[PDB]
Amino acid sequence: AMTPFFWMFEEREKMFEFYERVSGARMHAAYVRPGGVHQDLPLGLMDDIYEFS
Amino acid sequence: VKQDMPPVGGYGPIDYKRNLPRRGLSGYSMFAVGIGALLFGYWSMMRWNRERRRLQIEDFEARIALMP
Repeated sequence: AMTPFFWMFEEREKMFEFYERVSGARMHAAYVRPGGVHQDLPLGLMDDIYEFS
Repeated sequence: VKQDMPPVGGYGPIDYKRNLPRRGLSGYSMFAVGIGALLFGYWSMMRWNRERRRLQIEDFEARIALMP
């Protein structure tokens, strides 16, 4: 089942792009202090999450 | 001023529907189409093989009349 792997990896590339835009990291966004989210989300994210949804 | 990121009044819906348009063709009809085209191929097969047998008997007659 080789190709749907790559279709959903395209979607997961948009996922990694969202983590890039939020914290910077590709995968290892530490980003969470005990004591709430640090270094919060910038302007221009929620509309993109809506389109992605 | 404060310039956070809220939504503006509430966004539209995102579908959780299972999309299954169930097309289709009512497969008993597909059996009918397959058997019909298959039988038409059989009739064409019959016609061409018997005309070619007429021609091959003409080839037999050629070798028979040419032999002595």
